[PDB]
Amino acid sequence: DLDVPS
Amino acid sequence: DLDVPSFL
Amino acid sequence: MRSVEQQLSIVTEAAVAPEPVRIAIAEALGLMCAEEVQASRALPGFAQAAIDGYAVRAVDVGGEKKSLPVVGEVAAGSQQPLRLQPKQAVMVHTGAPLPMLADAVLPMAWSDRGRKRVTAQRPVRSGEFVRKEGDDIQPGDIAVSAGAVLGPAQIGLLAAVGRSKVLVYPRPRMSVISVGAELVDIDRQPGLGQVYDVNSYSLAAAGREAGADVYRYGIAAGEPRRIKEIIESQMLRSEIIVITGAVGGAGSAGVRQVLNELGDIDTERVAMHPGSVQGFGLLGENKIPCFLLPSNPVASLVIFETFVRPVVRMSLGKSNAARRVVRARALNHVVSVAGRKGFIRSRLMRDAETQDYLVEALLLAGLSEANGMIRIPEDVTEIRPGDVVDVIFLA
Amino acid sequence: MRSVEQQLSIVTEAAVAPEPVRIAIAEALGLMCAEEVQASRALPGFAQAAIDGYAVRAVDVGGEKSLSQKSLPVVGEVAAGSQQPLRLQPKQAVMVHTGAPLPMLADAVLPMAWSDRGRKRVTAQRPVRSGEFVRKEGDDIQPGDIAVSAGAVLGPAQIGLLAAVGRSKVLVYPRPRMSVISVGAELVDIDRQPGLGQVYDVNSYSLAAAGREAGADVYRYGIAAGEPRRIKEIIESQMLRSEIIVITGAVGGAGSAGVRQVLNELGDIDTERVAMHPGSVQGFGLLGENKIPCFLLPSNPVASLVIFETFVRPVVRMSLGKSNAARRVVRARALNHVVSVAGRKGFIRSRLMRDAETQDYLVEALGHLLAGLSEANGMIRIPEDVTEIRPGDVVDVIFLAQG
Ligand code: NA
Ligand code: NA
Repeated sequence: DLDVPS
Repeated sequence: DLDVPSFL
Repeated sequence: MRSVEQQLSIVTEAAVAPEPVRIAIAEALGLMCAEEVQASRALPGFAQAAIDGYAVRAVDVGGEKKSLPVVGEVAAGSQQPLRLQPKQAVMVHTGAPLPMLADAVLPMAWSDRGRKRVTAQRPVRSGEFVRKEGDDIQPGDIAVSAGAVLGPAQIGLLAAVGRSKVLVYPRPRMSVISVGAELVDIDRQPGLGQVYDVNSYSLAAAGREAGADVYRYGIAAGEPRRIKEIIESQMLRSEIIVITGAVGGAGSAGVRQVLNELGDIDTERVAMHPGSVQGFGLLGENKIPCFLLPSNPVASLVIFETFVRPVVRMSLGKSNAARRVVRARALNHVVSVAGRKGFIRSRLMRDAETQDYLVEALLLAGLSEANGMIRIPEDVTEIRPGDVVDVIFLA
Repeated sequence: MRSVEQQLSIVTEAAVAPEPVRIAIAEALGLMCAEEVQASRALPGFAQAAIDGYAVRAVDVGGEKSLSQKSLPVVGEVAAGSQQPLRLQPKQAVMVHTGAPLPMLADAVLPMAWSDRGRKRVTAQRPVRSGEFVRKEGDDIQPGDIAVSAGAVLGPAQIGLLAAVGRSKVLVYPRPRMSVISVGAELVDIDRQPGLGQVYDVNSYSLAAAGREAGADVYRYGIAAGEPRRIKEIIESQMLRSEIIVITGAVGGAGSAGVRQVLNELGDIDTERVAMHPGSVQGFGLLGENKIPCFLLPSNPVASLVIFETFVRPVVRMSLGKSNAARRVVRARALNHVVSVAGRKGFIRSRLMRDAETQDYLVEALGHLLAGLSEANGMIRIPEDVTEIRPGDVVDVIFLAQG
């Protein structure tokens, strides 16, 4: 749901 | 989830 | 010392709603309409052909159940009225005014054209392919309502009824000021004892992201009388003022002295870390919110995100834009002071295998690789790797 | 006629990425950094006292004791922002305030609370070791450290970070430049009073706004009027400064043949229809030696917003090179009847809502200018073969997020 790094 | 108006 | 909740309450209650202003409709995109806009004329103002073809009486081509002479041609933008006689055709272009006493446009694709006469391959009925006068908007119709957010379609409607300006609720105006005898602007080469003014740039940007109309004043230098002049100039055109360097290090006593002559200044600390050292006041006859922030740039960003941004959202009168808060696994240890809410700039990520959120707590890295903040509750004093914590996501 | 998908491929494949630019760091907000930025100065640029106390040589105040087991003259006082150089001699102290520049040849600050606090002569009451209570030059950033990487979005903290290392300009991926033009002999500007045959130019305002909402850097040219030679001049001038051009009134009949002929002299123009409703009548072309995407839209304001949403907005997002911002598509129960054309994908501007009790998604179709441009937050996407939607049907809704 959220654009974040890995 | 989404942010929409409510309706009855 | 006040809690974060008490200070948040005080500044929010003090928000100033900007007065409505009349501005060019192009510049109103995203702003809330402060008036009801009614149509006064019919749209379209005349019956117009919707397609290329031949204006006709429907009855002449079988429409109320032989060729017709083509006696004229009308292009879009024609300004001279035309009159059709029975059993005649006039070639019309999309958008042209329909000839008087015609009632239908026979499509070009449905016609067999000689060099003088036209033959309908099928009938059209009365009104077919005619945009009738008032079909799009009628006098008295609400084009735009008070309270509507003005998007591209509403701006189109404002243009359709001939409005060049519209009354809107503007964004709140914020002035960002840096004080400190040691500050130089970023175009200079600082010598011994001198520091680049970081805060005016980063905080002007935070205010823009927050939705404010920002003037970055920059460095305010001089004796306190001159600083009073600068600050007074900003009060005339501001709903919010942000001043860094007014609390904390010495030398800023004179500034707090003039601010006390412009309003009532409060410098009680907030039970939070970083950013416990701050101030807040209301300036002038109109009680403009004035935030006193510290010179430390990380602390200033945290105080601005926690207290200034809510006031911008409140003055704006649109949505709250409240930050999402996700639960994430802590990757490293973080300590926090008992009794202070912690706000640790951090890197929120998605686990490579599980869909889980992980958070890595972070000055160079805090101002660089960070997209979130761990919010440490007053009672919590320790975070060990593996703990699950609240992370304010900085969109 | 081609499908929506074929048309979407054509326009997106032609998207032009804007040339990177070096700009004032305040103006880089929200833009993607096009370079690696390394610090050039150390931060702090000079060693500073971390607390109030006395700058000393640790060895003069117990710093050289083997850890496994008389007063000093105070020869100055330094506050933050002081600009005059000092040099410690052996067995001397300089009283320092938090942030003050350390005198040369000192290596520690004796805390005020660990001293007798004497004004002219100070006595240490606890030992300090070399380096203690000093913010060393470069403690936060050293020259050569990466401040910002290429590909990073420049937010407030990075703009602050750029200012801290003395960068006033940075190379960014700028927003794609879009020029919006209206042609049509019937058009007057909205400050005019239209007569018979005349219409306000609606499209230049609404489409310039849609382009701003999409992330473009928009110049609303407004009405382009004149003989086709003059109109060619106008389009050529907009090609000089644009990655995307949008022209309404260029397609849809014989009245626009003169403008279309000018466009064919500036580039390759395709006016095949797309199997969609509304908006089947549109065109696309590539202008100049750099083949600038040029969207030919119709005079119809509703069809134009739908075409812009479907084909122009994707190219803006690709031109931008940031996120795709592809619209979310939810499944909703239809509230009212809708008809659709066999063989065309339908795009019906609609009201998406949440049921107050079920929490289900409900959609009300709104389809006349007022109803078409009224407040819609979605579009029902009707497949080519569907001709009818009854209340209760579950349909695809393109969510048109505000802004
Ligand atoms: Na805490
Ligand atoms: Na269909």
